[PDB]
Amino acid sequence: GSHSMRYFFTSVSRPGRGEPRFIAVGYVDDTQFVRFDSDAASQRMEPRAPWIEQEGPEYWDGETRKVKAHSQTHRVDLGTLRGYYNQSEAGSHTVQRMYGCDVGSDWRFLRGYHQYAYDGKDYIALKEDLRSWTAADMAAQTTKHKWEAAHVAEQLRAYLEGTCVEWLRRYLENGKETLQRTDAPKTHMTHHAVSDHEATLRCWALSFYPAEITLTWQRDGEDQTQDTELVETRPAGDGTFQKWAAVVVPSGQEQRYTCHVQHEGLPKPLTLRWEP
Amino acid sequence: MIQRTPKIQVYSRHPAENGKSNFLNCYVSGFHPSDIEVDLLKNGERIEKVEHSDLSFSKDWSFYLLYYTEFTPTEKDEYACRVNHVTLSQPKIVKWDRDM
Amino acid sequence: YIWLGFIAGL
Repeated sequence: GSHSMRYFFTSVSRPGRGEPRFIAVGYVDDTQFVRFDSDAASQRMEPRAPWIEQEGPEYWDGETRKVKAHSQTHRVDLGTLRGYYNQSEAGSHTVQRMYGCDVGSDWRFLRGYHQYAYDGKDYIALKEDLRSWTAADMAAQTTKHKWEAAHVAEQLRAYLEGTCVEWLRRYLENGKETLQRTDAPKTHMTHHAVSDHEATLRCWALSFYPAEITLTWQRDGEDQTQDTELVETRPAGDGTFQKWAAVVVPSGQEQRYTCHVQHEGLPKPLTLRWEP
Repeated sequence: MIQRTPKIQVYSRHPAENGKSNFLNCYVSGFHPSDIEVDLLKNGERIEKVEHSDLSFSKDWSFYLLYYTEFTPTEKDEYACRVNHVTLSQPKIVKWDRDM
Repeated sequence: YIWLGFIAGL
């Protein structure tokens, strides 16, 4: 299938004393495999998946060094943004950065991305051609001018199209027993009275990987969104995910409704009906 | 400084069964900024040895976190997630319902 | 493998 490698960085400034709090996480598809927390004791990139533990000390020395460089960049960014926006040294502010690459079924480059946010809103993003920048406001336009002159986008495109993709293949091969397996949802249907006239049908999807999935309700073979509730896909905590979709129906009419489940791990969509 | 309030889901790792050991999850998401206090409650009381995931965020830049601990559902014990955040007038309590 | 090299200022 398709795969992606993505990195998420968050820096939260602390007024009053000291350095900002910085956290970094790295993902292949929906699996976290590395992390860094400036508040933890090791002060190293630490593993979070078994297939990355096998990498040697040269890797962990490089990753740690680069992630501390990232943290120092965000430290400076927070200082400069406070200046651009004329804000006081009293408030607490956030910078977030995310970048990565997707490969297709053939494992060749499909797409790369790199975006930045300040206080939770778009600041500057790399366009889909990896050649220019999207700037949300005038502060960010000044950054756009710094970066076009320093040719950051060019430097960034080499990584996304090249290095990012190479290591993604490497990770996919070593974690192949996990990263290259699909886990089909385990599905069932439960029933809960909500009065003397109504009943809830809840259609469950458990223990599936990856997290993309679609659950839809039908009545007499036609789509139904009225009186349906669909919760956000949630992590089970063991690496897999969960989801459910519910419909309120009139007691005695449960049989008219069917739940339909689509997932990469299923050769065909599943169909579920209530059974007494 | 836009402020976004957390959605909350409380649920078990495995289908629940009175007397069988399990994991209680409180998944909080869609919030901003990242500072937030999450507790797992048992009969209103604070469970001590609660762990949580490394902060991350979604395409709209809002944060999410999983908090979890080991627990055993029973006929008469009450479980909940208690969440407080700058955009919340009072600490919101969300009860564990084994059908959700 | 995170980006290697001089990550410029904003």
